[PDB]
Amino acid sequence: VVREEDKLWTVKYAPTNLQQVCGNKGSVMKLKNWLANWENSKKNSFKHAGKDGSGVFRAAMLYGPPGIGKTTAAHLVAQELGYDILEQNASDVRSKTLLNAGVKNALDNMSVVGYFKHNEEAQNLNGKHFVIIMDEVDGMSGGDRGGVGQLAQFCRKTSTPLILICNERNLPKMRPFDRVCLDIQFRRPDANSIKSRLMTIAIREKFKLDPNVIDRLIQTTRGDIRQVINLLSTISTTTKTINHENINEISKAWEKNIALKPFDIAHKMLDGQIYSDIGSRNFTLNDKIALYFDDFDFTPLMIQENYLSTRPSVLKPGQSHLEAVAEAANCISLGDIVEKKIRSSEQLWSLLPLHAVLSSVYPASKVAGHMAGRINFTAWLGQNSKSAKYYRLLQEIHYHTRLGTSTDKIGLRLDYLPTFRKRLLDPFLKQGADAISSVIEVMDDYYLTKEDWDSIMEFFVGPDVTTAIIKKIPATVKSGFTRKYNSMTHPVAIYRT
Amino acid sequence: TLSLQLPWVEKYRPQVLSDIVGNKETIDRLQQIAKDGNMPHMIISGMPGIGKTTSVHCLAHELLGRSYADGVLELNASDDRGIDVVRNQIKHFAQKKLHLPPGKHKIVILDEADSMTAGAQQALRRTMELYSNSTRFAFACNQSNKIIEPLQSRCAILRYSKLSDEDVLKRLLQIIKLEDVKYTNDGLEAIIFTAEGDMRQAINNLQSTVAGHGLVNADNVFKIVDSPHPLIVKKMLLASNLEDSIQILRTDLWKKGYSSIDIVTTSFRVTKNLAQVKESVRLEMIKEIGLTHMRILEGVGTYLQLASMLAKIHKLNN
Amino acid sequence: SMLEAKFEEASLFKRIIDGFKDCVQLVNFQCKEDGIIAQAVDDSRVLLVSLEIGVEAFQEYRCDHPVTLGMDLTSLSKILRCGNNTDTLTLIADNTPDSIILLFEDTKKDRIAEYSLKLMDIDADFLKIEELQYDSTLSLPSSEFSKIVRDLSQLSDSINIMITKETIKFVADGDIGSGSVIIKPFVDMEHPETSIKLEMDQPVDLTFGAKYLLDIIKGSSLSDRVGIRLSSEAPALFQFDLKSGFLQFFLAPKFN
Amino acid sequence: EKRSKENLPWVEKYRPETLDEVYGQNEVITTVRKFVDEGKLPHLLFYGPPGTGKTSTIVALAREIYGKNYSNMVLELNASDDRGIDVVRNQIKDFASTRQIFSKGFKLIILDEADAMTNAAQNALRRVIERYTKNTRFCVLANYAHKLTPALLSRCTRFRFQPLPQEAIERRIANVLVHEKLKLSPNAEKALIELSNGDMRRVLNVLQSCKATLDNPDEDEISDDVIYECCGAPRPSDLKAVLKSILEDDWGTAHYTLNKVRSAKGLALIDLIEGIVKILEDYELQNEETRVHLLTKLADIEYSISKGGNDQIQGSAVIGAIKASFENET
DNA sequence: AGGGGGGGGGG
DNA sequence: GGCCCCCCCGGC
DNA sequence: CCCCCCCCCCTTTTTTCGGGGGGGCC
Ligand SMILES: Nc1ncnc2c1ncn2[C@@H]1O[C@H](COP(=O)(O)OP(=O)(O)OP(O)(O)=S)[C@@H](O)[C@H]1O
Ligand SMILES: Nc1ncnc2c1ncn2[C@@H]1O[C@H](COP(=O)(O)OP(=O)(O)OP(O)(O)=S)[C@@H](O)[C@H]1O
Ligand SMILES: Nc1ncnc2c1ncn2[C@@H]1O[C@H](COP(=O)(O)OP(=O)(O)OP(O)(O)=S)[C@@H](O)[C@H]1O
Ligand SMILES: [Mg+2]
Ligand SMILES: [Mg+2]
Ligand SMILES: [Mg+2]
Repeated sequence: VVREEDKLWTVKYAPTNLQQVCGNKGSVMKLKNWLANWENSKKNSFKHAGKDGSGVFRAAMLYGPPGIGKTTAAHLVAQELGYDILEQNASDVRSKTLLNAGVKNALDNMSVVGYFKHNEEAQNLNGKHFVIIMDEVDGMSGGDRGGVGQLAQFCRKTSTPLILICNERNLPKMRPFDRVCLDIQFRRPDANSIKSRLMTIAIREKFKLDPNVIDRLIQTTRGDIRQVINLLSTISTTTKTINHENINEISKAWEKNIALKPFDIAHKMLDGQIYSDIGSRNFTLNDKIALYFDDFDFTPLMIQENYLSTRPSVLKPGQSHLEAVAEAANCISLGDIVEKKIRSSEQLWSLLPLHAVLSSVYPASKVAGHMAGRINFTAWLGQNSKSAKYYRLLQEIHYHTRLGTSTDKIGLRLDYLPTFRKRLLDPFLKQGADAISSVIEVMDDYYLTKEDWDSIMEFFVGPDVTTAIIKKIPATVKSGFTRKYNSMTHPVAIYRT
Repeated sequence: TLSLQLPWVEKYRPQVLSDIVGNKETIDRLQQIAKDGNMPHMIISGMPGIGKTTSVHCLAHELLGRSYADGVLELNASDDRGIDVVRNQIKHFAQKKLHLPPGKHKIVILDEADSMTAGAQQALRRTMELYSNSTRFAFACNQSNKIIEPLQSRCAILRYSKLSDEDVLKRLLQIIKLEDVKYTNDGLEAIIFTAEGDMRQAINNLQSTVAGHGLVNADNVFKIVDSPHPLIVKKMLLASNLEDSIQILRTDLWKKGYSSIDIVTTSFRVTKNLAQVKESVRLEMIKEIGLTHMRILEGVGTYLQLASMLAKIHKLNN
Repeated sequence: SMLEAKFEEASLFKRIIDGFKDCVQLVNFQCKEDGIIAQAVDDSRVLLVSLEIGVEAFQEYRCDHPVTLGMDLTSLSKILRCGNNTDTLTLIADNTPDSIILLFEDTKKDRIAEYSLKLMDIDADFLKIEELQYDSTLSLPSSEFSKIVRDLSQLSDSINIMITKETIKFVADGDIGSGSVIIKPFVDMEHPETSIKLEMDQPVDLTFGAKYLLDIIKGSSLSDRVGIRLSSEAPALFQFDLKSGFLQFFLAPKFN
Repeated sequence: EKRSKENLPWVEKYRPETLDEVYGQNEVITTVRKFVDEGKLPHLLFYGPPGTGKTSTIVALAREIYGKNYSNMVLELNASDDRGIDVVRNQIKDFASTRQIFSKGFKLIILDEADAMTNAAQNALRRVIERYTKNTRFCVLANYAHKLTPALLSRCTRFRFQPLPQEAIERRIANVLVHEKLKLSPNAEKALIELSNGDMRRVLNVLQSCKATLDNPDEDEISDDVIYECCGAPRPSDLKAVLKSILEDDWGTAHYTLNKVRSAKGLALIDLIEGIVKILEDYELQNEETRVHLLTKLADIEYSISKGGNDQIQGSAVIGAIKASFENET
């Protein structure tokens, strides 16, 4: 019914069997082996893992860059094994409420279509068994509520094979799928794994395609077979020859733009080539600002973290590394002030471009060069979380001892805590278990608890660390102290905290 | 006095692909696809007012003939394009059974797709993939980076270039001949110079002139159309002496009604895109302009601040 | 217009449509000189709906050539809801049909309502349903079957039907106890409608989900007696007898 | 309003009702008159600073096009109203796609102060403008062009409202004097124009304050002294004396002169700095770095004053900055 | 930039 | 159909 | 089974109003 010359080249030349899939052979073999031994694992209750390690996972998580052939490979492996494909995609609502009334029934139930289609067939034991394919898991948005958790629970209480397909795996939303599926990673096909297919397509479509320029096309499409096929289809409409005379124009016109990751952004921005006289004409200031804007919530942190681990090559005659570092730090402080002004009540987001220069571009322009080591992710977030937790515990302690002390939390930390340590930790190290009564009396006088004790002893830094001292305390003393604390009533300062 | 006349932008909006000027290779490719059918999924990107919406509309009209009404689904930023809309209405249109000539397909035109949310774009993927034998997708956007990578992978790329002076000039002669407008060479040159490659602005200026003064000349065009202020800002920033820059700012910017915030923003952009100046000097000037912008945003939008910024920039470039 | 099928009352058509509207979303109708046939496959690929209506149900039926129509439950249900239940309902389809015409005719108030329903393109070919040698055959009234299904669905999410010698048991062991209902063949002369009949051949023990049974029993008001055919390993056939034609549900059993 | 128009402020009492009462925008007024006289009225973008008469001009244009009952035949939306994506999608689209009610005519939409609108609404308005152009026209009034998306700017014909020229302000002042039966000295007029900076609202407010200040307006003439007393602005003579003392006299006498001048009439330091800047802008300096230092230090002092602080220290800093900058002259 | 991992060639 | 609530961009 | 090029891919979360979208109660 459908004419053979009226279909997209991607569908017309789609692989018919797994043997025609180009690239990522190892992943294909692994997936085929996993799908060919699922029954044995089920009979073993997914307990006896095999040599390949695929005998314990009842679900598969396929991931890779777009346009590599994950969906096609999954569909072909499902078809060749005789299973019945049930596909759930991003165009179907996959919220928790809808999923609870949907695929749950099919996860542990035979297919009627398979029974009524393979009834006359023989040895097709897999024709009546469902295989679930969840395509574009990353495509779930606020429109799908609680889908990730439902899928994570599905991957462990599933009675039928399940295959998940996604484009981004490092995203935090994939955290629940960390250790519940067999991870299959697909790479960008090489220029030699698709040469024969592309030459065959060119011969069939009656347009000349010079082999010597093939690689650049992939370099232009960056591992996207679908994109290069579409490029060929579009160019062949009016241009019947693809040679070195016009390869540059099409490569420039069809260049794919993908936002760089924070690590890649930091690596590129801290390179001295782009800041040279010749590099600046290629990678301009606008290009650097766009690179910053690719991820404006992480770039300044990465720059501030990784600007001390470079070997600058753009140092001014007579300038030292330390002077450039100081200038970069001053610019970073100015950018921090600008950022604080940006996120104020006025919401001056129009200053974001300025923050690009004062936080990322300018400080990097003074220490640009070659990294002296591996790029490290910013550690400021963990430090901020730890400081917030410490401040919360300090506030709790201060308001627990407010009725007895005349000071603030800052004064409590800076002045009171050492004196308190002199009474709540020191006498355990001298009198052994005979200091329990005095410590309990102090706690009662200042309305302190055991959790408050742990929080207070955890604040100290420098040569007054208490972790080793606390650990070296005999276990009998600690047990006796706990028993004494739990064997009597204590006053409470704040009620219904 | 209440019978409005159709503006020349809509009156002379091209209806065939042969009336579109500029981007010759893409226009001939579109014409060939329309003649031979089999229109693939496409994404057309470019700056405003270059003929993307017109191009897609002409392509769809020529392809579908009389079936345009029942075979074209057009959605833009002025219509609801939420995730539910994509999941229900677009799916219904794609699954619709419409008898068409053998070489034609249903067309969905999502204009201004750069404003669509990520969820709708993600949901559209399998909708285009599964129903590619009956329905095809043509997106028109201003910024290509706002479209998710999978959609670009499934679609061809058509990046429209900037309209050359010759093409705009030729279209102007054609429209003037059609309207029988008395013109002079200098007036047309001024109109094209002020248009900066925007055909719509050129048509608007050409209508406003003649509609207000009759004959087209440099003076008539310039008394209603002002020279782009970015050029004046660049001239001020490149002045050899501080006195010249101050005079330019006072005469062409401050006394003409331009606001300080606009002036500082334009200076920021111009310094961002100044190739002749060294990158380090550009960064210092950007820092100074940002300081001035922060001062202005706090309330002190005075000519004194702009003069101080110009003086500091001159000191830096000395 | 080769296809013209007239129902004296739209109520019959509405009752036919809504009986399987809540289990499927896309349906395919084949219109032939012998009547109407229809097939529907649920999204989960577990429950299959078959339907046919003979020429007796139509006061007028003309079909020069066989045709096919792809329909969606939501739009058809909305269009039917627009019309009343006491007007003649005419379905009209022309050659190369991209849409169907629904005519609501009221001959007392002289009222004509024309609706156009756009057809859908469905690739799925019809599954060849072949007469199965069902081991167990049962025929019971619709009312108590619906009652038992609804009551047992509240205790478990999947119930087991066991057919043995003069015994039909509905085990509903789950979260709430293990309540079950056991019935035996019974014949009433005064009330032939309530006649449980058993054609025991071989023991049967098949587990079926609660949601599919709940959706299927929704058609209990449509018919009077429901016929349940079970086999050793095959989908249960729930036959709903019609005045002319019938409505069949195929339900695939759960594994083990 | 309440009672009569005499109770209204002069800024609102003298609001133009027709197009011929708008002064200082002859080119724009003539262009719009020609447009509305022959049916070719395109989409308008009135860009200009405050107090130029954009709102008055558009109101007069609407009145001329439609007549007395123009309020019921136009859709006026401003920053005071909620203008979101939903509003643009529903209300504006319905207004543009629907016929008139009271009388036959085209639909007019006035989006005053559109620079305070979100980017989503501006993006949505593009197709609304380009689809109903046959029967609807759009007018957008703005003070800052950077807040408008390029797509919106491309679809509108731009008209710039310049600061009011001297002659227009004189004519309006004469009309106001005739209406209010008031007399103004020529020097007072020159001072009013100098302090006006092209804003008619300032003219009207200062004139009303001066009239209220007079003991008896019937036979009293407003002079420059009255204007200075009402506005509290420094007199040119005081500015000249302060600058002379700073430039030639020593530290102690310059400080004494500045303090005496400020305390004589309670003058503010920022106005003195502004006047000194205006005076020195015309000085034929022989060196550039002197002007650079003057501008930078005076801008720093103005920024510091804007946030408050010690006034005496700020004045001493002004004196020291001027002296140091002029030291470079040699 | 540093380290881990997959696939073609040599052994 | 209407609140109420939660998550997410924000420059050119 | 063991070793050597050639390249690809991963090393990772906090944020001040105002507006928009999309889900859940009712
Ligand atoms: N290994 C491959 N060999 C040949 N063609 C391929 C290959 N991979 C993809 N294609 C072609 O691209 C078309 C679509 O491939 P897809 O399977 O949809 O890509 P994908 O990996 O699923 O990327 P996303 O996540 O759907 S954007 C196929 O019909 C093929 O024509
Ligand atoms: N290549 C062109 N040739 C002739 N006229 C053009 C051309 N491009 C634009 N115009 C004219 O300008 C008018 C508007 O063109 P548009 O199609 O709206 O530009 P656009 O690029 O689609 O604007 P955006 O990106 O949606 S804001 C047309 O009706 C034409 O009259
Ligand atoms: N050209 C003018 N001629 C006479 N009076 C004017 C003129 N312009 C402004 N005014 C006077 O100042 C008052 C306010 O004018 P407006 O129309 O509000 O200025 P505006 O440009 O709309 O202010 P913005 O840009 O919205 S802050 C008018 O009522 C007039 O009394
Ligand atoms: Mg795919
Ligand atoms: Mg457009
Ligand atoms: Mg106004």
